[PDB]
Amino acid sequence: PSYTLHYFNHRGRAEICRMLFAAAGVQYNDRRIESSEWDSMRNKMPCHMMPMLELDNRTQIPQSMAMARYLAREFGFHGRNNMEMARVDFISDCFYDILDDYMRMYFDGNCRMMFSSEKRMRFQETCRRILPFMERTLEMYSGGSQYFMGDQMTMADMMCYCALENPLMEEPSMLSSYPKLMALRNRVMNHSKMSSYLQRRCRTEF
Amino acid sequence: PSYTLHYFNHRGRAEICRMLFAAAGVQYNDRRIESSEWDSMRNKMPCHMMPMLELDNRTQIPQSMAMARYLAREFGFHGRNNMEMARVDFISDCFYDILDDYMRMYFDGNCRMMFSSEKRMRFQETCRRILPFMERTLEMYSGGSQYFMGDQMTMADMMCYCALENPLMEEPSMLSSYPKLMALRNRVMNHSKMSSYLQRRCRTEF
Ligand SMILES: *SC[C@H](NC(=O)CC[C@H](N)C(=O)O)C(=O)NCC(=O)O
Ligand SMILES: *SC[C@H](NC(=O)CC[C@H](N)C(=O)O)C(=O)NCC(=O)O
Repeated sequence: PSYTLHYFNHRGRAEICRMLFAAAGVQYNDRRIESSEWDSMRNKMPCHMMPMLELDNRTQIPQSMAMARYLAREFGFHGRNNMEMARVDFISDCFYDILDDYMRMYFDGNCRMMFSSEKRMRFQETCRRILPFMERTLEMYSGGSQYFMGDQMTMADMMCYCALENPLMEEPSMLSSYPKLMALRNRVMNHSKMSSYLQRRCRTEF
Repeated sequence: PSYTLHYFNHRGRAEICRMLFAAAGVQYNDRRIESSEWDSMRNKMPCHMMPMLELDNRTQIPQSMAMARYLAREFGFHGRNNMEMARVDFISDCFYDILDDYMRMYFDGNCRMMFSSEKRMRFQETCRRILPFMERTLEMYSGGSQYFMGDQMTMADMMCYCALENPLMEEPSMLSSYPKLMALRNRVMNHSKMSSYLQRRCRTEF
Protein backbone atom coordinates (compact mmCIF):
# COMPACT_ATOMS: atom_id res chain seq x y z
CA PRO A 1 0.00 0.00 0.00
CA SER A 2 0.87 3.72 -0.27
CA TYR A 3 1.08 6.25 2.61
CA THR A 4 1.00 10.02 2.78
CA LEU A 5 1.20 11.89 6.09
CA HIS A 6 -0.16 15.49 5.99
CA TYR A 7 0.91 17.95 8.67
CA PHE A 8 2.86 21.12 9.35
CA ASN A 9 6.65 21.21 9.64
CA HIS A 10 6.22 20.08 13.29
CA ARG A 11 6.78 16.99 15.34
CA GLY A 12 3.48 17.80 17.11
CA ARG A 13 0.53 15.43 16.76
CA ALA A 14 1.92 13.60 13.68
CA GLU A 15 5.24 12.50 15.25
CA ILE A 16 3.68 9.27 16.60
CA CYS A 17 2.99 8.22 12.98
CA ARG A 18 6.48 9.09 11.78
CA MET A 19 8.01 6.95 14.57
CA LEU A 20 5.63 4.11 13.63
CA PHE A 21 6.73 4.31 9.96
CA ALA A 22 10.41 4.46 11.03
CA ALA A 23 10.04 1.46 13.41
CA ALA A 24 8.24 -0.64 10.76
CA GLY A 25 10.74 0.33 8.03
CA VAL A 26 7.88 1.58 5.85
CA GLN A 27 8.41 4.32 3.26
CA TYR A 28 5.80 7.12 3.06
CA ASN A 29 5.30 10.61 1.66
CA ASP A 30 6.04 12.92 4.63
CA ARG A 31 4.06 15.98 3.56
CA ARG A 32 5.04 19.09 5.55
CA ILE A 33 2.70 21.91 4.55
CA GLU A 34 3.35 25.63 5.22
CA SER A 35 0.55 27.03 7.46
CA SER A 36 -0.69 29.81 5.21
CA GLU A 37 -0.88 27.43 2.21
CA TRP A 38 -2.89 24.98 4.33
CA ASP A 39 -5.01 27.88 5.56
CA SER A 40 -5.88 29.06 2.04
CA MET A 41 -7.23 25.63 1.06
CA ARG A 42 -9.18 25.01 4.27
CA ASN A 43 -12.66 25.84 2.99
CA LYS A 44 -12.03 23.99 -0.27
CA MET A 45 -11.15 20.53 1.14
CA PRO A 46 -13.59 17.87 2.34
CA CYS A 47 -11.05 17.04 5.07
CA HIS A 48 -9.14 19.99 6.50
CA MET A 49 -8.20 18.66 9.95
CA MET A 50 -4.51 18.31 10.78
CA PRO A 51 -2.77 15.92 10.97
CA MET A 52 -4.22 13.51 8.37
CA LEU A 53 -3.19 10.09 7.02
CA GLU A 54 -3.90 9.32 3.35
CA LEU A 55 -4.02 5.69 2.19
CA ASP A 56 -3.40 4.71 -1.44
CA ASN A 57 -3.97 8.30 -2.56
CA ARG A 58 -7.57 7.58 -1.73
CA THR A 59 -8.80 7.35 1.87
CA GLN A 60 -8.29 10.34 4.16
CA ILE A 61 -8.19 9.60 7.87
CA PRO A 62 -7.61 12.51 10.27
CA GLN A 63 -7.40 12.32 14.12
CA SER A 64 -3.84 11.70 15.13
CA MET A 65 -4.49 8.84 17.55
CA ALA A 66 -6.89 7.08 15.14
CA MET A 67 -4.15 7.36 12.52
CA ALA A 68 -1.52 5.97 14.88
CA ARG A 69 -3.67 3.03 16.00
CA TYR A 70 -4.18 2.05 12.36
CA LEU A 71 -0.45 2.14 11.59
CA ALA A 72 0.21 0.27 14.87
CA ARG A 73 -2.25 -2.55 13.99
CA GLU A 74 -0.92 -2.66 10.43
CA PHE A 75 2.76 -2.80 11.38
CA GLY A 76 2.45 -4.91 14.57
CA PHE A 77 3.06 -2.23 17.26
CA HIS A 78 -0.33 -2.64 18.93
CA GLY A 79 -1.78 -5.29 21.25
CA ARG A 80 -2.38 -8.80 19.92
CA ASN A 81 -5.79 -9.27 21.53
CA ASN A 82 -8.53 -7.02 22.92
CA MET A 83 -7.15 -6.76 26.47
CA GLU A 84 -3.63 -5.93 25.21
CA MET A 85 -5.06 -3.32 22.84
CA ALA A 86 -6.98 -1.70 25.75
CA ARG A 87 -3.73 -1.44 27.72
CA VAL A 88 -1.77 0.03 24.74
CA ASP A 89 -4.71 2.49 24.20
CA PHE A 90 -5.06 3.84 27.74
CA ILE A 91 -1.29 4.32 28.02
CA SER A 92 -1.21 6.11 24.62
CA ASP A 93 -4.29 8.19 25.38
CA CYS A 94 -2.72 9.33 28.68
CA PHE A 95 0.30 10.62 26.80
CA TYR A 96 -1.93 12.22 24.15
CA ASP A 97 -3.64 14.10 26.99
CA ILE A 98 -0.26 15.51 28.09
CA LEU A 99 0.66 16.45 24.52
CA ASP A 100 -2.77 17.93 23.85
CA ASP A 101 -2.60 20.25 26.93
CA TYR A 102 0.94 21.20 26.00
CA MET A 103 -0.15 22.11 22.45
CA ARG A 104 -3.13 24.14 23.79
CA MET A 105 -0.64 26.55 25.45
CA TYR A 106 0.61 27.59 22.03
CA PHE A 107 -1.98 26.78 19.33
CA ASP A 108 -5.71 27.47 18.79
CA GLY A 109 -8.18 24.92 17.40
CA ASN A 110 -7.62 26.35 13.92
CA CYS A 111 -3.86 25.64 14.08
CA ARG A 112 -2.83 29.31 14.55
CA MET A 113 -0.04 30.16 16.97
CA MET A 114 -1.33 31.93 20.09
CA PHE A 115 2.05 33.62 20.65
CA SER A 116 -1.75 32.34 29.42
CA SER A 117 -0.45 31.16 32.80
CA GLU A 118 -3.81 29.38 33.14
CA LYS A 119 -3.26 27.07 30.18
CA ARG A 120 0.27 26.35 31.54
CA MET A 121 -1.27 25.37 34.89
CA ARG A 122 -3.77 23.06 33.22
CA PHE A 123 -0.75 21.51 31.46
CA GLN A 124 1.31 21.20 34.65
CA GLU A 125 -1.62 19.71 36.55
CA THR A 126 -2.14 17.23 33.64
CA CYS A 127 1.50 16.11 34.07
CA ARG A 128 1.10 15.67 37.86
CA ARG A 129 -2.12 13.64 37.40
CA ILE A 130 -0.79 11.34 34.66
CA LEU A 131 2.94 10.76 34.98
CA PRO A 132 2.91 8.99 38.40
CA PHE A 133 0.11 6.77 37.07
CA MET A 134 2.25 5.98 34.00
CA GLU A 135 5.36 5.23 36.09
CA ARG A 136 3.26 2.72 38.14
CA THR A 137 1.51 1.36 35.03
CA LEU A 138 4.86 0.69 33.41
CA GLU A 139 5.92 -1.31 36.51
CA MET A 140 3.06 -3.78 35.92
CA TYR A 141 5.23 -5.69 33.40
CA SER A 142 8.79 -6.89 33.94
CA GLY A 143 9.16 -4.59 36.95
CA GLY A 144 9.00 -1.77 34.41
CA SER A 145 12.50 -2.66 33.22
CA GLN A 146 11.43 -3.01 29.56
CA TYR A 147 8.41 -1.68 27.57
CA PHE A 148 4.78 -1.11 28.57
CA MET A 149 3.89 -4.48 26.96
CA GLY A 150 6.95 -6.37 28.25
CA ASP A 151 9.55 -7.12 25.65
CA GLN A 152 7.56 -5.84 22.61
CA MET A 153 7.83 -2.12 21.91
CA THR A 154 4.46 -0.68 20.90
CA MET A 155 2.94 2.70 20.10
CA ALA A 156 2.51 3.27 23.87
CA ASP A 157 6.31 3.53 24.34
CA MET A 158 6.59 5.74 21.26
CA MET A 159 3.91 8.09 22.66
CA CYS A 160 5.86 8.23 25.92
CA TYR A 161 8.82 9.31 23.84
CA CYS A 162 7.34 11.89 21.43
CA ALA A 163 4.72 13.41 23.78
CA LEU A 164 7.34 14.52 26.29
CA GLU A 165 10.07 15.86 23.95
CA ASN A 166 8.88 19.50 24.09
CA PRO A 167 7.93 19.43 27.76
CA LEU A 168 11.50 18.15 28.38
CA MET A 169 13.03 21.00 26.37
CA GLU A 170 11.07 23.48 28.46
CA GLU A 171 11.80 21.73 31.80
CA PRO A 172 14.67 19.16 31.43
CA SER A 173 14.21 18.06 35.04
CA MET A 174 10.47 17.21 34.96
CA LEU A 175 10.95 13.44 34.71
CA SER A 176 13.51 13.18 37.53
CA SER A 177 11.04 11.49 39.87
CA TYR A 178 9.90 9.01 37.20
CA PRO A 179 13.09 6.99 36.67
CA LYS A 180 11.30 4.15 34.83
CA LEU A 181 9.77 6.58 32.31
CA MET A 182 13.27 8.04 31.63
CA ALA A 183 14.92 4.68 31.09
CA LEU A 184 12.03 3.73 28.80
CA ARG A 185 12.44 6.91 26.71
CA ASN A 186 16.17 6.16 26.49
CA ARG A 187 15.32 2.54 25.51
CA VAL A 188 12.96 3.75 22.71
CA MET A 189 15.49 6.27 21.35
CA ASN A 190 18.20 3.54 21.09
CA HIS A 191 15.86 0.95 19.63
CA SER A 192 16.64 -0.57 16.29
CA LYS A 193 15.40 1.59 13.45
CA MET A 194 14.55 4.40 15.82
CA SER A 195 18.04 5.64 16.63
CA SER A 196 18.93 6.74 13.07
CA TYR A 197 15.45 8.19 12.36
CA LEU A 198 15.68 10.37 15.49
CA GLN A 199 19.24 11.50 14.82
CA ARG A 200 18.64 12.43 11.17
CA ARG A 201 15.22 14.07 11.62
CA CYS A 202 14.80 17.82 10.97
CA ARG A 203 15.08 20.12 13.96
CA THR A 204 11.73 21.87 14.58
CA GLU A 205 10.57 23.85 17.60
CA PHE A 206 7.28 21.88 17.91
CA PRO B 1 -16.61 -11.87 32.19
CA SER B 2 -17.53 -9.21 34.80
CA TYR B 3 -17.77 -5.42 34.22
CA THR B 4 -17.74 -2.43 36.52
CA LEU B 5 -17.97 1.13 35.19
CA HIS B 6 -16.65 3.83 37.60
CA TYR B 7 -17.77 7.43 37.13
CA PHE B 8 -19.76 10.27 38.65
CA ASN B 9 -23.54 10.48 38.47
CA HIS B 10 -23.12 11.97 34.95
CA ARG B 11 -23.66 10.92 31.39
CA GLY B 12 -20.37 12.72 30.57
CA ARG B 13 -17.39 10.72 29.33
CA ALA B 14 -18.74 7.32 30.49
CA GLU B 15 -22.06 7.46 28.57
CA ILE B 16 -20.47 5.87 25.46
CA CYS B 17 -19.75 2.75 27.56
CA ARG B 18 -23.25 2.59 29.02
CA MET B 19 -24.76 2.74 25.50
CA LEU B 20 -22.35 -0.01 24.40
CA PHE B 21 -23.43 -2.23 27.33
CA ALA B 22 -27.12 -1.47 26.59
CA ALA B 23 -26.73 -2.22 22.84
CA ALA B 24 -24.89 -5.52 23.52
CA GLY B 25 -27.39 -6.56 26.22
CA VAL B 26 -24.53 -6.99 28.70
CA GLN B 27 -25.09 -6.56 32.45
CA TYR B 28 -22.51 -4.53 34.42
CA ASN B 29 -22.04 -2.76 37.74
CA ASP B 30 -22.82 0.92 36.96
CA ARG B 31 -20.87 2.59 39.76
CA ARG B 32 -21.90 6.24 40.23
CA ILE B 33 -19.58 7.77 42.83
CA GLU B 34 -20.28 11.05 44.71
CA SER B 35 -17.50 13.59 43.91
CA SER B 36 -16.29 14.28 47.43
CA GLU B 37 -16.06 10.53 48.19
CA TRP B 38 -14.03 10.05 45.00
CA ASP B 39 -11.95 13.08 45.93
CA SER B 40 -11.08 11.72 49.40
CA MET B 41 -9.68 8.49 47.94
CA ARG B 42 -7.75 10.10 45.08
CA ASN B 43 -4.26 9.96 46.62
CA LYS B 44 -4.86 6.43 47.92
CA MET B 45 -5.71 4.69 44.61
CA PRO B 46 -3.24 3.46 41.98
CA CYS B 47 -5.78 4.55 39.35
CA HIS B 48 -7.73 7.70 40.14
CA MET B 49 -8.67 8.90 36.65
CA MET B 50 -12.36 9.12 35.78
CA PRO B 51 -14.08 7.40 34.09
CA MET B 52 -12.59 3.91 34.52
CA LEU B 53 -13.57 0.40 33.35
CA GLU B 54 -12.84 -2.54 35.65
CA LEU B 55 -12.67 -6.06 34.20
CA ASP B 56 -13.26 -9.16 36.35
CA ASN B 57 -12.73 -7.13 39.52
CA ARG B 58 -9.13 -7.10 38.44
CA THR B 59 -7.91 -4.94 35.54
CA GLN B 60 -8.46 -1.19 35.72
CA ILE B 61 -8.57 0.64 32.40
CA PRO B 62 -9.19 4.41 32.44
CA GLN B 63 -9.41 6.73 29.37
CA SER B 64 -12.97 6.87 28.18
CA MET B 65 -12.30 6.25 24.49
CA ALA B 66 -9.86 3.38 25.21
CA MET B 67 -12.60 1.87 27.39
CA ALA B 68 -15.22 2.31 24.67
CA ARG B 69 -13.04 0.80 21.93
CA TYR B 70 -12.51 -2.29 24.08
CA LEU B 71 -16.23 -2.76 24.71
CA ALA B 72 -16.88 -2.08 20.99
CA ARG B 73 -14.39 -4.77 19.87
CA GLU B 74 -15.71 -7.17 22.50
CA PHE B 75 -19.38 -6.70 21.67
CA GLY B 76 -19.07 -6.26 17.88
CA PHE B 77 -19.71 -2.49 17.55
CA HIS B 78 -16.33 -1.68 16.02
CA GLY B 79 -14.86 -2.19 12.55
CA ARG B 80 -14.22 -5.73 11.30
CA ASN B 81 -10.80 -5.00 9.78
CA ASN B 82 -8.09 -2.36 10.19
CA MET B 83 -9.49 0.11 7.63
CA GLU B 84 -13.02 -0.11 9.11
CA MET B 85 -11.61 0.38 12.61
CA ALA B 86 -9.72 3.51 11.43
CA ARG B 87 -12.98 4.94 10.08
CA VAL B 88 -14.94 4.12 13.31
CA ASP B 89 -12.03 5.68 15.32
CA PHE B 90 -11.72 9.01 13.48
CA ILE B 91 -15.49 9.51 13.57
CA SER B 92 -15.57 8.68 17.32
CA ASP B 93 -12.52 10.80 18.09
CA CYS B 94 -14.12 13.79 16.29
CA PHE B 95 -17.15 13.52 18.55
CA TYR B 96 -14.92 13.06 21.61
CA ASP B 97 -13.25 16.35 20.66
CA ILE B 98 -16.65 18.10 20.72
CA LEU B 99 -17.57 16.50 24.04
CA ASP B 100 -14.15 17.24 25.53
CA ASP B 101 -14.36 20.99 24.67
CA TYR B 102 -17.91 21.08 25.98
CA MET B 103 -16.81 19.50 29.29
CA ARG B 104 -13.86 21.95 29.58
CA MET B 105 -16.38 24.84 29.85
CA TYR B 106 -17.63 23.41 33.14
CA PHE B 107 -15.02 21.08 34.68
CA ASP B 108 -11.30 21.31 35.56
CA GLY B 109 -8.80 18.49 34.99
CA ASN B 110 -9.35 17.33 38.56
CA CYS B 111 -13.11 16.85 37.98
CA ARG B 112 -14.18 19.94 39.97
CA MET B 113 -16.99 22.12 38.67
CA MET B 114 -15.73 25.50 37.43
CA PHE B 115 -19.14 27.12 38.07
CA SER B 116 -15.36 31.83 30.56
CA SER B 117 -16.66 33.09 27.21
CA GLU B 118 -13.28 31.99 25.82
CA LYS B 119 -13.80 28.32 26.59
CA ARG B 120 -17.32 28.60 25.07
CA MET B 121 -15.78 30.02 21.88
CA ARG B 122 -13.25 27.21 21.68
CA PHE B 123 -16.25 24.85 22.01
CA GLN B 124 -18.31 26.66 19.37
CA GLU B 125 -15.37 26.78 16.97
CA THR B 126 -14.81 23.01 17.59
CA CYS B 127 -18.44 22.39 16.52
CA ARG B 128 -18.06 24.49 13.35
CA ARG B 129 -14.81 22.69 12.40
CA ILE B 130 -16.10 19.15 13.01
CA LEU B 131 -19.83 18.87 12.38
CA PRO B 132 -19.79 19.72 8.61
CA PHE B 133 -16.95 17.20 8.21
CA MET B 134 -19.07 14.59 10.04
CA GLU B 135 -22.19 15.33 7.95
CA ARG B 136 -20.06 14.76 4.77
CA THR B 137 -18.29 11.73 6.28
CA LEU B 138 -21.62 10.14 7.08
CA GLU B 139 -22.67 10.60 3.41
CA MET B 140 -19.78 8.36 2.28
CA TYR B 141 -21.92 5.25 2.97
CA SER B 142 -25.46 4.64 1.77
CA GLY B 143 -25.88 8.33 0.95
CA GLY B 144 -25.73 8.85 4.71
CA SER B 145 -29.22 7.37 5.03
CA GLN B 146 -28.13 4.76 7.61
CA TYR B 147 -25.12 4.52 10.00
CA PHE B 148 -21.50 5.64 9.61
CA MET B 149 -20.56 2.04 8.68
CA GLY B 150 -23.60 1.39 6.47
CA ASP B 151 -26.18 -0.89 7.95
CA GLN B 152 -24.19 -1.85 11.11
CA MET B 153 -24.50 0.54 14.04
CA THR B 154 -21.15 1.04 15.76
CA MET B 155 -19.66 3.11 18.56
CA ALA B 156 -19.26 5.99 16.04
CA ASP B 157 -23.06 6.45 15.83
CA MET B 158 -23.36 6.15 19.61
CA MET B 159 -20.71 8.88 20.07
CA CYS B 160 -22.67 11.06 17.66
CA TYR B 161 -25.64 10.51 19.93
CA CYS B 162 -24.18 10.94 23.45
CA ALA B 163 -21.58 13.65 22.64
CA LEU B 164 -24.23 16.09 21.42
CA GLU B 165 -26.97 15.57 24.07
CA ASN B 166 -25.82 18.46 26.31
CA PRO B 167 -24.89 20.78 23.46
CA LEU B 168 -28.44 20.16 22.15
CA MET B 169 -29.99 21.03 25.52
CA GLU B 170 -28.07 24.30 25.52
CA GLU B 171 -28.80 25.10 21.84
CA PRO B 172 -31.63 22.86 20.46
CA SER B 173 -31.18 24.36 16.98
CA MET B 174 -27.43 23.70 16.51
CA LEU B 175 -27.87 20.65 14.27
CA SER B 176 -30.43 22.24 11.94
CA SER B 177 -27.95 22.49 9.07
CA TYR B 178 -26.77 18.88 9.52
CA PRO B 179 -29.93 16.96 8.61
CA LYS B 180 -28.11 13.62 8.19
CA LEU B 181 -26.60 13.88 11.69
CA MET B 182 -30.11 14.51 13.14
CA ALA B 183 -31.72 11.58 11.38
CA LEU B 184 -28.80 9.40 12.53
CA ARG B 185 -29.24 10.48 16.17
CA ASN B 186 -32.97 9.73 15.84
CA ARG B 187 -32.06 6.34 14.27
CA VAL B 188 -29.70 5.49 17.19
CA MET B 189 -32.27 6.51 19.85
CA ASN B 190 -34.94 4.22 18.28
CA HIS B 191 -32.57 1.32 17.73
CA SER B 192 -33.31 -2.00 19.30
CA LYS B 193 -32.08 -2.16 22.87
CA MET B 194 -31.28 1.52 22.87
CA SER B 195 -34.78 2.95 23.04
CA SER B 196 -35.67 1.49 26.46
CA TYR B 197 -32.21 2.18 27.96
CA LEU B 198 -32.48 5.86 26.97
CA GLN B 199 -36.05 6.25 28.20
CA ARG B 200 -35.44 4.62 31.59
CA ARG B 201 -32.04 6.20 32.31
CA CYS B 202 -31.66 8.65 35.23
CA ARG B 203 -31.98 12.33 34.43
CA THR B 204 -28.66 14.11 35.10
CA GLU B 205 -27.53 17.58 34.07
CA PHE B 206 -24.22 16.32 32.57
S1 LIG C 1 -4.21 22.17 14.03
C1 LIG C 1 -5.69 22.38 15.07
C2 LIG C 1 -6.85 21.44 14.69
N1 LIG C 1 -6.41 20.08 14.83
C3 LIG C 1 -6.88 19.32 15.80
O1 LIG C 1 -7.30 19.81 16.84
C4 LIG C 1 -6.88 17.82 15.57
C5 LIG C 1 -7.21 17.18 16.90
C6 LIG C 1 -7.29 15.67 16.88
N2 LIG C 1 -7.77 15.32 18.20
C7 LIG C 1 -5.91 15.08 16.68
O2 LIG C 1 -5.49 14.91 15.51
O3 LIG C 1 -5.24 14.80 17.69
C8 LIG C 1 -7.33 21.58 13.27
O4 LIG C 1 -6.97 20.75 12.42
N3 LIG C 1 -8.14 22.60 12.98
C9 LIG C 1 -8.49 22.88 11.60
C10 LIG C 1 -9.71 22.09 11.16
O5 LIG C 1 -10.17 22.31 10.02
O6 LIG C 1 -10.22 21.24 11.93
S1 LIG D 1 -12.72 14.17 35.78
C1 LIG D 1 -11.25 15.02 35.12
C2 LIG D 1 -10.08 14.06 34.82
N1 LIG D 1 -10.50 13.12 33.83
C3 LIG D 1 -10.02 13.16 32.60
O1 LIG D 1 -9.62 14.21 32.12
C4 LIG D 1 -10.01 11.87 31.80
C5 LIG D 1 -9.67 12.24 30.37
C6 LIG D 1 -9.57 11.07 29.42
N2 LIG D 1 -9.10 11.66 28.19
C7 LIG D 1 -10.94 10.47 29.19
O2 LIG D 1 -11.36 9.59 29.97
O3 LIG D 1 -11.62 10.91 28.23
C8 LIG D 1 -9.59 13.26 35.99
O4 LIG D 1 -9.93 12.08 36.10
N3 LIG D 1 -8.78 13.87 36.87
C9 LIG D 1 -8.43 13.19 38.11
C10 LIG D 1 -7.21 12.32 37.94
O5 LIG D 1 -6.74 11.76 38.95
O6 LIG D 1 -6.69 12.17 36.81
